Amino acid sequence: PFTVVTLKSVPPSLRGDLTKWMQEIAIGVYVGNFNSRIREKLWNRIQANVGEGEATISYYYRNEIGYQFDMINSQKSVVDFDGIPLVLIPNS
Amino acid sequence: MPFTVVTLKSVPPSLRGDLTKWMQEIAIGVYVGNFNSRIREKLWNRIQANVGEGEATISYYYRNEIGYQFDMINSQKSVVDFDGIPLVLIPN
Amino acid sequence: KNGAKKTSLRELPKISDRVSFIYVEHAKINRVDSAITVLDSRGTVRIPAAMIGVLLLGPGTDISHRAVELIGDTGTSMVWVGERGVRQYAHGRSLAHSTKFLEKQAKLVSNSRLRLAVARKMYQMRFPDEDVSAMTMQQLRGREGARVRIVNQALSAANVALYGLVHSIVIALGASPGLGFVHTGHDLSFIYDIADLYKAELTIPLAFEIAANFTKIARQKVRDSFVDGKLIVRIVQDIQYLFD
Amino acid sequence: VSFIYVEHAKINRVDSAITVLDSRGTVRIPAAMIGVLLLGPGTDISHRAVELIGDTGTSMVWVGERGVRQYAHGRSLAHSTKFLEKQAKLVSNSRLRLAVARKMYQMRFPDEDVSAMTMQQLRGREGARVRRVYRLQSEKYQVSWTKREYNPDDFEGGDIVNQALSAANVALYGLVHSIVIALGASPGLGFVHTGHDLSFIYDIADLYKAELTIPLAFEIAANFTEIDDIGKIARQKVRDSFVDGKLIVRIVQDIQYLFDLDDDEELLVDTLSLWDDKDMLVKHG
Amino acid sequence: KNGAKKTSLRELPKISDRVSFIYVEHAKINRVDSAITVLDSRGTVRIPAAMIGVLLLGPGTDISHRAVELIGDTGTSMVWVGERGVRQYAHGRSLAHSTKFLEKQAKLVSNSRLRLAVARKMYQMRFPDEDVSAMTMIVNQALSAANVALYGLVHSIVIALGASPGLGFVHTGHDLSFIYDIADLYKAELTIPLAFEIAANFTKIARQKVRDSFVDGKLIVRIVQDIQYLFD
Amino acid sequence: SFIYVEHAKINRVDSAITVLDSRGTVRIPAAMIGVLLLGPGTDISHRAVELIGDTGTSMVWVGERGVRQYAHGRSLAHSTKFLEKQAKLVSNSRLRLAVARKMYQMRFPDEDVSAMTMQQLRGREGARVRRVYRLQSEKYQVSWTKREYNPDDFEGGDIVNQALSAANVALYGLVHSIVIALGASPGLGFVHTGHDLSFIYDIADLYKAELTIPLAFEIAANFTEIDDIGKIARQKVRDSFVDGKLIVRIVQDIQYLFDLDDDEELLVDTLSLWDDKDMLVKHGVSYKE
DNA sequence: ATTTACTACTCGTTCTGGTGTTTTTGTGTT
DNA sequence: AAACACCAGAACGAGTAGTAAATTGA
Repeated sequence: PFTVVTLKSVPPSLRGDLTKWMQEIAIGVYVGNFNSRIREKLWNRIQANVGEGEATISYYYRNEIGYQFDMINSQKSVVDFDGIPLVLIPNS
Repeated sequence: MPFTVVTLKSVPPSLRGDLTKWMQEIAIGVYVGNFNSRIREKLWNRIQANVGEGEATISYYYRNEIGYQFDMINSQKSVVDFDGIPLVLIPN
Repeated sequence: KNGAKKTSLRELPKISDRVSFIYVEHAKINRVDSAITVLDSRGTVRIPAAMIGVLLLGPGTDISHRAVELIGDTGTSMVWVGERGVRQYAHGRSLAHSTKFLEKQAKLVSNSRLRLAVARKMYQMRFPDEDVSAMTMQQLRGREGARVRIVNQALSAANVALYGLVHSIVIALGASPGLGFVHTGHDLSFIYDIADLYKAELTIPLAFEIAANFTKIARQKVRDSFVDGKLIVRIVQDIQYLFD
Repeated sequence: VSFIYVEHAKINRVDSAITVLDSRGTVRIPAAMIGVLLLGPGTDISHRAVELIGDTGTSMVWVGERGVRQYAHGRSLAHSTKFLEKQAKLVSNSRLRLAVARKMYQMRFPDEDVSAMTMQQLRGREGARVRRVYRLQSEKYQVSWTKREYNPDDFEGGDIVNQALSAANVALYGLVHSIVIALGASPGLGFVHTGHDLSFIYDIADLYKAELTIPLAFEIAANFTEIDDIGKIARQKVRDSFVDGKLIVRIVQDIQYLFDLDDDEELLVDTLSLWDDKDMLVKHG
Repeated sequence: KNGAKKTSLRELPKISDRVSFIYVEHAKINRVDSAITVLDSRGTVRIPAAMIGVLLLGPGTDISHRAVELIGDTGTSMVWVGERGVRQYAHGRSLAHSTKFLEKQAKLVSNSRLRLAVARKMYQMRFPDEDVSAMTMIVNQALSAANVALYGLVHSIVIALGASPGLGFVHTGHDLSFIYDIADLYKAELTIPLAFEIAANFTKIARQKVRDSFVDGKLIVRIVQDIQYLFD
Repeated sequence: SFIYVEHAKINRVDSAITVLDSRGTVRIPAAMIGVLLLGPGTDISHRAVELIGDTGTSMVWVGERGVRQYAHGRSLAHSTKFLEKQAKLVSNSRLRLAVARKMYQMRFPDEDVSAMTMQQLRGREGARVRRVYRLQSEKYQVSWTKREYNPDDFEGGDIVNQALSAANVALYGLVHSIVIALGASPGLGFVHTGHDLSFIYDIADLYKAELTIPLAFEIAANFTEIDDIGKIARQKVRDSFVDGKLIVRIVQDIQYLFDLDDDEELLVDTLSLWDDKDMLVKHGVSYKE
């Protein structure tokens, strides 16, 4: 399906790699349409070549709202309001 | 009922929290939402106007030979027609 | 300008293409940067409003005039709940620039024979089939009574979400919660009527399942039931059939 | 009944009473004295309170500044529908729908009498009267005036008068909507006005237009210029006119006089205003 | 480390779930930050080389060892096209570790009876109907453009399975005989009609035309199934 | 007939190419190349590819001293003689025995093997292999017990298990290069099959017993774990390759396992027109410095 | 000849806290 | 009492330009 990636504070050996299975439409925003196994392998190729930075992925699906997404090492979070995923922003 | 993603940079805070009524925030300047064509063809004429000097980009799910379309406002990244396919550019 | 703008109708999605409902407790809603907000101990949140049909507000909750101003301006609704049940149905605008449904609803309910015909339609829709109904005046009272005859928690919760989503679709079509064909004597008659058609097939099964499985927990089953059943469309169908 | 207005406050609840914190101080009001509760800007109502209001038939209407706008609402007064069903009856049957149309066209023509004329001659007489009063007030305030030409989108693309005329008429619509919905009636079930969701309210408003609003617009246009925010000051003038409450007691009557609801069952309005300090069974300080 | 990592096999998309081709001219190609970059006056473009099946490298272009090392490692194919026609090919890896289609191809082509079998089944599957079977032994620009894109796409498909372009039932006497044969099928149906529709011009466009043609025709799975059921 | 290029640039001039290194611009017409290997630090034009395609010259993209393969081109004169003689041959369960026997005998010169069965030959193959393994081990006093080919994890491993692997991979790469350069195919195998590089494993098993195991043992004897054994292995093999004596007996074995007469043999002649310590300049190359 | 890790230095964007105001963008008998 | 426009500065990350070190991930 449709997939969108976001990278922050990553080595330059990922911002040029990911440009093969995707495109750079803005600064830190990588867009791509492809299927599930590719997606689920990229999401591990990216989990380890990231270091101290943080990233995010979001893909089309079929749920009550219409999508899902995952987060790694972000100051945000993701909470479920009785079946639906909603972002969070904790306190100091 | 395609998938829609919007990016916003350097805009008034009266467009960074309004768009959080339709859409949802996963990171900074990154707004993702699922909905149909009539809504977004209005949201785009709503964001062309009350953006100011900043930049914004949209990319939606579609059915072309690659799998998506996009457009831009006031961004230096141009857009070229590579004989049927849209590819982002970065001039000098 | 000194602010953002209010929504329109062609920037708004129908209720056929929306989420169903959200819950909120021990928080306090507000407005910020032209948006909505929620704030518990765990931390801030935000809330899309043009992609929901109902809010639910539980204990310890607070809310401010400038939020209501916004939510209502989409087509969403507000409902205050608690340990005793639903309360204080609130709502704003309606996503219908024409009033045909209300006109015909009144044309019907004014007369009494048409009222009776439609009530019989609904009496036979309440039951598993068509020929199972009964052509009587009040023996159907005992019929419904016998049909009714750590579980009331789920009973309520489901009933609450049901009432709310009904209220929403009703005001978004253009009907009136007062012009009811049964239950009359209040302002929520059409609602208390339209909701009993599905209370049976929805509330009790999962309520008993839960109450058996003792060791919130209901609101996932409720939403899965909605998504499967396709209430949000079957109800519109029932209504266009009931008023024609 | 009693009506009330709250603003710049923070509500909460006591055993069976209300508390309204503010700058001046706090107040207390057992809920069986309120009736309607017109909230307003700068107000954070609680949950533990609402569940009391609901349990007393009290109403509540999130409004702007003195009913110049309506933003939401809850369950109507005492959870009743008398007005609603007796409106549906009168509008459904096409024999009664004229007994309450040529009846309302009468209360605004006091001298003449029309019980025979029909739905097409009224229109042409109404129009002429309005064209007359407009020119009257025009030549009064020494202004140029030809007709009501405008465009809805390009609001800021016309003369200076039409602007304020529209704005004031809209604030009037707002207050009328508020009170109507607070009673239990319905906006769309209209007699002269058809289809639109807010027709009955245009029908009501047409009673009050020509004595409150154009004598406002023409002044607002003479004593002001193009470099201003006339659309703001019209709202504020009507807000200042709505303070006393000499239009919330006329509306209940102009309603109960159409539907023919009897005298014994009528409603008695009382536009209260808190901090008068002359009340009974009301703690204070 | 000292660089990025190479592409695996499960991280790649099949040749059917991909774009078909991309053109290039008067530019310079290179590797930058572990990517494929294309430089020119208009600016600087980057290429998704794993969502593509072939490049075409027109005049004036230059390319470096460390760029082909990366392209090849995906499944894409390089082809140096030119006004005179096609010129030499290139390919790094095959998206398959089975070697079955090639085994059967060798088995079949070794002998001659069932070679002539497919040789005449070519005339069968080529011309409109079966009743026409005979089992008895300003436009050139767009024509060659379509023929070029087709040759390259055929090369990609062939190598994407394990097959060889050298084992040609007809057109033999070279190493690109098999793909010449396979391309002879779809040439007439596709090449010439659009070729004339363009040669009637009054003002490149061939690329949009052939792209839409393939998109509507499902050429990828067409050729895949043809080869499957022609060797089975 | 062969060539190696690196740290250079190329272009076309009037049926000849024009390299560009630091010192000067060598030059050579489009008749003496034949095969052509390309190494790092090369960017190549379009009019040059035009020629290398329009003349029959091959074109390849290889690592440092062909220790790895990266891409292909067409083949010398575009022939398939090796491909045809390989396919016609492998598609026969009977004729696909004599060439295998030959390959088996090239590693057993003292005894004849044109009587034994395939299943019985692998036993003696493994015997000889373990023998050379233990022999090199006892020679270099290295603790050797057995081989471990894990194609997933290189980390744990063993220093010899790590160096012999990389040396064998470099050998695979050079064999791949030469094979594709001739015209053959690496999948149409005889001993190994089921994967696309089986003929490679087989035709490299010949040289694996004399070129990479002694190297690996001399590497493991006097080195440490902290060093990049995987970097020094391919470097040693690159050095060993610089000579060019192993590019010659491969082509001579290809023409011999398919039974090609002498009048079909070809001239395998390496070339090095650019040196930093010796003088090698003659016979037609017109340095246009 | 090409390409990568690593460094230091600009430049720009974003975050956050005190002030002074306004309660809010406005067909409807043209 | 609640929520916007505005301004001041403080903190953190993206981008360019030179240096040394290899030809690669097995």
